Amino acid sequence: GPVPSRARVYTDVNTHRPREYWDYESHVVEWGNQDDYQLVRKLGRGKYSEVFEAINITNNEKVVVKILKPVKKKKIKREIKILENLRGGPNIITLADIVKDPVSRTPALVFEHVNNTDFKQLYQTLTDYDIRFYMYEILKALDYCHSMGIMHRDVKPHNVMIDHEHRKLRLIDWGLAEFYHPGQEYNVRVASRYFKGPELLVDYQMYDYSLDMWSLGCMLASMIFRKEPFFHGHDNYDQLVRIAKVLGTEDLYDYIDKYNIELDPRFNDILGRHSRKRWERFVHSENQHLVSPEALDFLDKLLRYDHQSRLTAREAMEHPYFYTVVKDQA
Ligand SMILES: O=C(CCC(=O)NCCc1ccc(Cl)c(Cl)c1)NCCCCNc1nc2cc(C(=O)O)ccc2c2cnccc12
Repeated sequence: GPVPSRARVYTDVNTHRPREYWDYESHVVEWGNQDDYQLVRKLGRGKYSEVFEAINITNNEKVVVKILKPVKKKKIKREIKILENLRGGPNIITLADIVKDPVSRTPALVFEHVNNTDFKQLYQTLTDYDIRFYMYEILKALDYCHSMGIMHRDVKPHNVMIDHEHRKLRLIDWGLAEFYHPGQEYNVRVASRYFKGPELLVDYQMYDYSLDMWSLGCMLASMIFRKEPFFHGHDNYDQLVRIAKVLGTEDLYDYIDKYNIELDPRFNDILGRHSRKRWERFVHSENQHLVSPEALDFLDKLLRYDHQSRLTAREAMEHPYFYTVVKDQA
């Protein structure tokens, strides 16, 4: 069978916690009344949720209401308990209330509101400093939740709020987040295609926090090269082909052989033979102003087949790419 794997940081933090910290299936939820909040308008819809701007009528504060589409009650307790465990952590969205509509009885989460910016205008004026500043802020949120025994598993642009007038960032949607336990085998059908780590695409199930750091590397690559998404695959299998055409196929096959992964019979005939590309091949006149040796060095250290050899959140925050943003934060 497959060769085991353990996270090389924060490996046992959940085992040293009280059982109730991670045993979310027995978390008792106190359901308030959604009639404390008046919905203003729809902000988005997903597989697992519809999200609304709303007003807290008690104090007129703008707020956000996520009405959960019908999932296993388990998964709702999971998201609540993760949100409750991370409350007050750096750049993690704050859960404000837990309610049920009194007529429909369906469960919903109330979150803090973030005054987002025109992202269309943001990505057309992005500076090199902006990318380094907000990458750093996302890393603060990942290192914290990782240190708290929790993988986000759905890191992607849609899940980063930014109030640029206030340089304020929040990591949202913890509905796929999960507790890390050494030796546990997780569902690979998580995250969005363009950000899925190779471990998800080859059905390696004993993955860990390092899955988030792949996803972060996909974000980095699309920003600095102005190509979104960076790996644009038609399906899950063509997703690994897109990656193979860049990271190369020697390395992917060492990865398979190292963890003794049984590769799908579909993949043999489509992965081919491909050289590892030099990152220069994705630089051009319209994106060079965001590319630098340190940027590329940091990106290359995030996008590794082998989850174990990618940078940890904390290692990432010590990379030279962030030297000037760390300085200015003092
Ligand atoms: O607008 C976007 C595009 C997000 C985007 O492109 N960002 C910039 C990426 C980026 C750019 C530059 C850099 Cl340099 C980097 Cl690194 C990254 N997506 C949101 C649509 C859904 C509805 N929005 C709200 N959903 C919530 C969901 C929850 C939850 O489920 O927990 C909690 C709270 C909220 C919430 C709170 N306040 C306001 C709105 C919402």
